[PDB]
Amino acid sequence: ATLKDITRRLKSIKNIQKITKSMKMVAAAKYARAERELKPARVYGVGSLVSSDRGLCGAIHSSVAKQMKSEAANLGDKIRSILHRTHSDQFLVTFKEVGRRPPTFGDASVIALELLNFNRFRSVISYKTEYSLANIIYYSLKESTTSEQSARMTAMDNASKNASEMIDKLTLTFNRTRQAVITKELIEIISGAAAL
Amino acid sequence: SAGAVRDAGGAFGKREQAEEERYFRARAKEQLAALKKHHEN
Amino acid sequence: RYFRARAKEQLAALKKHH
Amino acid sequence: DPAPATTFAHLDATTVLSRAIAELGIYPAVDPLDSTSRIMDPNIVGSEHYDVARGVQKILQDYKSLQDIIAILGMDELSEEDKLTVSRARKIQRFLSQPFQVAEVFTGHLGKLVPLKETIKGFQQILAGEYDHLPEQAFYMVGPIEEAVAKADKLAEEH
Amino acid sequence: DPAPATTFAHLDATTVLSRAIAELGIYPAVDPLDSTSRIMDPNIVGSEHYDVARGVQKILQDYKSLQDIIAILGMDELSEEDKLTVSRARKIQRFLSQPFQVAEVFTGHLGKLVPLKETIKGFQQILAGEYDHLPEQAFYMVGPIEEAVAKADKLA
Amino acid sequence: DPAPATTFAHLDATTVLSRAIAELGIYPAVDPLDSTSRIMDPNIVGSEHYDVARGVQKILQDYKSLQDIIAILGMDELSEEDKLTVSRARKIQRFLSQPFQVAEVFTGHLGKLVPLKETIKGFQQILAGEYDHLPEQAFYMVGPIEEAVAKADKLAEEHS
Amino acid sequence: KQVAGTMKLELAQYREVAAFAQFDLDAATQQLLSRGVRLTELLKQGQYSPMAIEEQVAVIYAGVRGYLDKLEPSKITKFENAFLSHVISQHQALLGKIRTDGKISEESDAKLKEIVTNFLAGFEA
Repeated sequence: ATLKDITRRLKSIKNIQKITKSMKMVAAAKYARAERELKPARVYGVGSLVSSDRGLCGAIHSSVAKQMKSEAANLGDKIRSILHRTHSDQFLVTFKEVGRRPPTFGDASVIALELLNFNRFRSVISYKTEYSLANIIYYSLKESTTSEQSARMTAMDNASKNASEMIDKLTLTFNRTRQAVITKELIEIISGAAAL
Repeated sequence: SAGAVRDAGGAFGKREQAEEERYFRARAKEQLAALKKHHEN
Repeated sequence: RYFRARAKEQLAALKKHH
Repeated sequence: DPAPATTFAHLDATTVLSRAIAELGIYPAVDPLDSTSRIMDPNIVGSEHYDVARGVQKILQDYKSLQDIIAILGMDELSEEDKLTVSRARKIQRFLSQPFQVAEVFTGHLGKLVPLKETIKGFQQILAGEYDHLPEQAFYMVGPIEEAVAKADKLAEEH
Repeated sequence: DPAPATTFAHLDATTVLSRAIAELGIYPAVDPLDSTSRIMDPNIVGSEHYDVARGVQKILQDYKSLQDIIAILGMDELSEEDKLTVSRARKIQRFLSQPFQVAEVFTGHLGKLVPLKETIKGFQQILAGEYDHLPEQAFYMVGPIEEAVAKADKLA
Repeated sequence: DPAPATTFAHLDATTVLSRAIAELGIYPAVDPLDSTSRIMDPNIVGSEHYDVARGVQKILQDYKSLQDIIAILGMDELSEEDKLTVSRARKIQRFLSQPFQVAEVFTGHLGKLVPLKETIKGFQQILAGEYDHLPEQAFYMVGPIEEAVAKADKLAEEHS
Repeated sequence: KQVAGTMKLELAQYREVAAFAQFDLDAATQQLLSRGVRLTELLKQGQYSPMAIEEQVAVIYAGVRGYLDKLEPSKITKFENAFLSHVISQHQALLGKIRTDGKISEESDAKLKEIVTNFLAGFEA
């Protein structure tokens, strides 16, 4: 590869590394907020007794889709795009703009009203799946958010770390090619002088 | 520097321009419908 | 911050002792 | 390269043509963030000329920073403030394009020639946000701002 | 480099050996998107030979294009259409590898001499999707397609 | 590059000065991890030197890994075993700091010339966990290990 | 050196949290993004118009002490011209002490505090 292609590529991955690195900290802030709000929700949910739009969250959407499609054999806005082309007929209603902000009781109540008319958080790394109906739906969203936020944090961490690995390789390749251009172009000048 | 992803012209650059073109193809269809309804009504 | 507080707590321990 | 690099010092005004801009379909393929002039001054060409010109270069420069974020996230995930920046920027990119009279056989469209005050007013209205409802395709390859609104009517009828 | 670069013109068939392919374990490390031949033509070898050959080179090219996205984001962010393209490509990469008779002393595995007609049938089945259920390492270092299925049966 | 590469062949050791270490008030601002030496070997500098040095070299690497986890996750959600190795590491990096006789004029504090034996047994006792009860600031800017205890004793009297 | 020393620290803190504001967080980090972008506006300067050292400390003093925080980022360029015209016109006595002393004294700080606060109160007339 020529020196210019190495330079443009090295700049490209540096930016993608810097973007993903910041998203790890942003996902951590939303995760930290999600963990504090989940503590009373566990008391609120268990005492009484889906995912999000945002992608780049490891395997939240595939895990829910697998367990959801598993129940077909027995008988946010992302969940539809994964389904749809396989099961358009069993669709009743759909929601959107989910998983952006932390779901409060007011916004969670909108699902309960329209209905009449989830990945549980184990740890940061590992994760697996009228008024009473408003509690079960509230418990599922809070647990799904904390599982989705932790996966984003982990996915963006791996993206920034994998980008850093490629930058280190390209940095060495750049330095080799940098020296080669300096040495080659000098030999052209010496050959030109010697010919005279 | 800024705009380095699209300058490289790699997988991320081509997927980025494809994403923009998709989004604005949708918004173009929505806005043309808005001009239809505004013109008629 | 946490270990900054721990410095004050251990310093209170050696305050009472020594 | 030495040949063009040395020539930059001899020029009062420069028009650096880009291949990346040419391959999008934007003609003339002039780089808006790599073309300068000595007369580009509020005292020489007025403050209204300077602020609008610099305003176009600001949003186009910010548009490049968002494109890097869009590559990973996507357009849908971005905020309303960032979506508005890209919407206006892409229209400004296409409103810069213009069909020449000499290049009628190449393009097919009739040639144009926009006055100074018509040019300044066109980009001023787009930055202010008076054509957010109109599509970006209407600004591509047109004369003044009037024909962009006129072209939007033809596209509305076809759709 | 001038020396190898000039030699290309004096050749009917080329066989480019990549280090990256060798270091992965794929022997012989012949680069499928670099090695070329002049007799490779539907008029000479046939349309079945040609269409299957370019089908292999197409899916390997598509797999190579997605390497940047897999490295940073991952396999999870790819669509279901892409997942199948990657899975088959890795199996096609491994089925290209072959144990040599001369390499019996070095590796230990017995050498294999695959016939012409059986070579085309092997890759054709993988492209169509007749061995998607099997694992990747079953295709690694085998003769014909029959021994690849036999190696998968051994695993359980 | 030829210039450093040619020079690196002749080097027996390195001493990397860092702004990051200087910004934490640790002088001399020597990076303990990045700085290395050829003679760091059991056969050359003895077995005791190598073990204590590697203990300080390991605990600082582990501290840096655990320091990240605090920024990602939080203050707690750390095993008690880790919080001990973090606390000892912060004492160690402070005990690495030292006041110089050269700087007496503009700083004011007396300089120290720590012998080789006092240096090894100083850090050795910290890794074993003999001075865990002492605070972090007791080890900041002192010569031998005896002054670190004597400095901790000048608090508690005139405390707070 | 008094006011600039604080600016260098706050711009360094802003540079770390640069790509965060581009795309909710705690109040501590919100203050850094507030100061950061507003102090960056003060670094902008018109061509062929150099400012005196006494005039420079005044515009930095306002930004770094936190008088621009409640004001909108768009109006920082506008505020600077209005503030600079005010102090040069009606407060030559304060600028005289900064030149002579070469330092923001205890009295000059309290005096400059009064000028900024009162001017900021009735800004958008």
